[PDB]
Amino acid sequence: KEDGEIS
Amino acid sequence: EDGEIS
Amino acid sequence: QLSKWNQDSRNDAMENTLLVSHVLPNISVAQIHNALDGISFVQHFSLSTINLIKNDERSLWVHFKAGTNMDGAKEAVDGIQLDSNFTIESENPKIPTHTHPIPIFEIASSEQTCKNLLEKLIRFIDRASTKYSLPNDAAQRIEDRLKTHASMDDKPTNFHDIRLSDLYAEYLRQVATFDFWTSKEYESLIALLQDSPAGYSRKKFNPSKEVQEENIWLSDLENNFACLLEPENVDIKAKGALPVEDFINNELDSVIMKEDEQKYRCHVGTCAKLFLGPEFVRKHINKKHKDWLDHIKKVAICLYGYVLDPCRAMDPKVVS
Amino acid sequence: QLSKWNQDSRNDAMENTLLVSHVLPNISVAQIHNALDGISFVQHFSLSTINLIKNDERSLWVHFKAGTNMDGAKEAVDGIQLDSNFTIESENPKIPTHTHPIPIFEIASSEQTCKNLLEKLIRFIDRASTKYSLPNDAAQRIEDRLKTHASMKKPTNFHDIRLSDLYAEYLRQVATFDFWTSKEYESLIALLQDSPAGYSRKKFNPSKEVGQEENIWLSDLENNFACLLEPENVDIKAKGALPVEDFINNELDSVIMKEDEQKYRCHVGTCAKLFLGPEFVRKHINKKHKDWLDHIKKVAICLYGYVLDPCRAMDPKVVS
Amino acid sequence: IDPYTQTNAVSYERFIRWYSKENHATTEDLYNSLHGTYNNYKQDLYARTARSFVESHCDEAWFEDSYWVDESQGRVLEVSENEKSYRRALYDKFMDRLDAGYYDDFQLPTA
Amino acid sequence: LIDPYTQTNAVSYERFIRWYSKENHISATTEDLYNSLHGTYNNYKQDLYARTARSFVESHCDEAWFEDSYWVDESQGRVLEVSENEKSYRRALYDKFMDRLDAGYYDDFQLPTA
Ligand SMILES: [Zn+2]
Ligand SMILES: [Zn+2]
Repeated sequence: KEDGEIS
Repeated sequence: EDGEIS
Repeated sequence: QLSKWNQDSRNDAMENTLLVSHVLPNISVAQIHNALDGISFVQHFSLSTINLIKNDERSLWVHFKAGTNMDGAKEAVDGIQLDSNFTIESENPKIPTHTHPIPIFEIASSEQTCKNLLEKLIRFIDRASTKYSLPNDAAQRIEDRLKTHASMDDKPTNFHDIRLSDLYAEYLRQVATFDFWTSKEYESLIALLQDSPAGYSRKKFNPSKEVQEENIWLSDLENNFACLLEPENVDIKAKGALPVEDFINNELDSVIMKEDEQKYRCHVGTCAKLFLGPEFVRKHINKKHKDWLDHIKKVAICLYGYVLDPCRAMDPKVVS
Repeated sequence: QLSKWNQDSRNDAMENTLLVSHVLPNISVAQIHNALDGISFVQHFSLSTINLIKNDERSLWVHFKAGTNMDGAKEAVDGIQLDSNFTIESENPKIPTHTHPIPIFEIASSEQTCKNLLEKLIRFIDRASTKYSLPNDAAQRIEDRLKTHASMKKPTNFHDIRLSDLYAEYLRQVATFDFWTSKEYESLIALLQDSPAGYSRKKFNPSKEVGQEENIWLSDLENNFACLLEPENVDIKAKGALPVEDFINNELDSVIMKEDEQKYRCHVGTCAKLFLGPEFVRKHINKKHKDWLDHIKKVAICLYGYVLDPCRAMDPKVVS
Repeated sequence: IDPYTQTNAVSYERFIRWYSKENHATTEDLYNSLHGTYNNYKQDLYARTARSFVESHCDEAWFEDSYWVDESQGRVLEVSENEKSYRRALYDKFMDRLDAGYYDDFQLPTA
Repeated sequence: LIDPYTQTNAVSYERFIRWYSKENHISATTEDLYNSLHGTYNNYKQDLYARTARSFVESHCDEAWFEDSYWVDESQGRVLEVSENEKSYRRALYDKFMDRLDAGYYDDFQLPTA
């Protein structure tokens, strides 16, 4: 996951 | 004065 | 004999107003706000623009609240010393008589031009709406009447737009106190009517005496020269391009679509990955979608170059 | 039959030149440089502008050094493979024949316009001198020649028209620039694809007017509207004002005279104080000469406001 | 002498003459040509005189109240709440008139 | 008939007029109108050229010619400067002209009349 990722 | 020459 | 509208404009403009003649250059607006703000039955005051070719004096008009006894008004104002050198002496207000309406040129009544003036008219109505904090439905209501209630050919092909132009113009005379035909604003109706007391007439447009291909050709040519000699002064936006930096920012704003208050998704290629902030997506694009960003960078530059090229190659589809 | 000048142009353009037809879009310039930079008796190559309405193919013209065997040249180039898809086959260069000179509009010959163009022609001569690193006296030499050596012949513009045609002709022959279409070209032959017969002038009948007054009134009125609707977009400099901060900085840049390297004198009224740096003076100005600065920043603000007031009062000296 | 250097406005006729000589004069024709040049000459004249005009009038009360704006010395030029009322009255009169078909038959006269 | 101002394709003056005619309820036989709409059409095209510019650039950007014309970026080893060879070429065209000027080649010269 990357910065701020919200799966 | 400031930065003033004589 | 003055028209109903001109005669009515005249009476309105004078009603519950006093003239104050010989207003000196040294007299300030603050001095006048002193003298008059204290008085309750004064609603507004107007000051003519100085005209030095004639002389140093202006005119001051005091507009009183409706149903003001105008003997009391004089009594209430007469004797007021604005400064040592000027004491107020009111008198009944005047407007130049026995004049002919000022003729507006042929060209103002032509298809092309009339419609330009229409866009300007609308814009001046909206300006006046914001400036004087009025309703924003003036142009709306005017055109609604003009459509619904017709008026009796003897008419040009331009009639609908002239009628409307004429009335948008008349709205600005009465409400804004703007003389569209001179682009002078005024502080009151009486002030405006000093310069256009019979209003304006229209010179009729002759489809025969129309004579402008040559002026288009020249215009376009001089515009081309500018692209080569003064590119920095040319309206890039008008030509459907942007400064590289600006173009690239507009691509980032478009692809970082806001799903919720604190949810911002990537829309670059098939990518639909979400983020909890707008600037969280802006990092993503830098890392993964380099290829795409290079492309945008290249397009931004080339697009700038292209539009500034007088005789560039052109899409076949955009010629006959 | 072709004029000497057009016939001569033709021969000059083709002399020691080879045509390469059917030049594909994918073919880069870098590719062509590789192929020809080595060949010493080649001086220039010139690629045509793609014309996609007609065809996806440009034309490449190879220009050889003076006194070149144009069989040695064909042989030296023929068989060069620029890429897999296009190998070079040289052909004798062509220019479309049996054409009528492209007529320029009447307005180009009118005095007001003829003079604008004259100023634009000079600006393109000078642009060509910097771009191509030529002498800067081309303009002077052409004018001095015509002043000295008269012609055997006529309108009231003649002196200007004559000069304009030669200034236009200079650009055609030297900077390969078709002033009339504002197209730059890479070689004489390339230009002469679109103007092989050159151009002609349609005569100006002074009797003919296009309501010059009307287009002016309308122009002036629109310029006036812009002052109210789009002040930010209006060219303040042209109207004799400066944005406030710039105005002020230009004043300080006048009253600050640097006497050596770290010796800066204040020339505001009866002052002669000296400072290390100019910004040390700019302070001194703020401390000692406040009154003077207060006035300057006042005058800058009003001058801005003034020039943007469409119906401002004006010096009687600048009317009639 | 060159009008483009002088602070005073030269008449359209006197201008023509300077131009006639300056560029080597039927006037008849020139009259119909220099209408625009004279407009641009005046535009230019206005522009370079602009600063002088401000310099002399900047301390006069009439000129300051027009143009002099500065948030540091409380010199704003807002629209008075008094005036806003005055305008809304003129608005409302106009729309009452509109709705009573006052302006149904209205149009600028012809010349 | 549809809004040309929305369409990416160009439209003949004759066809533009007809749209204008119906769009604004103008009872005029197109040659009645021919002189009026010269400017309007010109701006229609300017406006078209404008909003189609980006799409043209996007489709041609990777073609060799288009890159050579417009693509500049020191950072990706692309620029446009006048070849030392061309300066030479142009200088000889100058010197011919001035030799011709001085030899009286252009004394009788003037753009023919129509
Ligand atoms: Zn993504
Ligand atoms: Zn000092």
